[PDB]
Amino acid sequence: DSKDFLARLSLPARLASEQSGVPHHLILAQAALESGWGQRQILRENGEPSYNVFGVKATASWKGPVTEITTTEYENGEAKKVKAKFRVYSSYLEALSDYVALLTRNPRYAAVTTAATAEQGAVALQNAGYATDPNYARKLTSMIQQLKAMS
Ligand code: NA
Repeated sequence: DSKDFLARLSLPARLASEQSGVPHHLILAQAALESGWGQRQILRENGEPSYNVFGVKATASWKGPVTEITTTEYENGEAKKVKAKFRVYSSYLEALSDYVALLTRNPRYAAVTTAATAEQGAVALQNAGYATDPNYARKLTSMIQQLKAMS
């Protein structure tokens, strides 16, 4: 949505940035990229938001509410219905806090939480194997530049 995406996520991203040390525009850029500027929603079975902008799956460790999404595979001429549980967050703040908490709790991402710029962080992330793109930093860095042009 035409820069409303920032109006929605900018404050929670900043607060998570300040909690974790992860650069503000990095978080925002990852969200903007992995949700298509927020156009990809993961809604609960009743249409309500999950606020789960990174599409994080729900595990046994997750104690919160969840939503199940049904997709389909046409394999061996059979139509297999597969279900996937996603975390439901209270707010975009909980969503982004859940994300950076993970980052904080794993030394493989030390370089992100002490990065001086967003672009440095995007580089530290690529190293650590995030997204398993070896040219990940570049995808993200263009998005970051686009976020900064807006701020
Ligand atoms: Na944290």
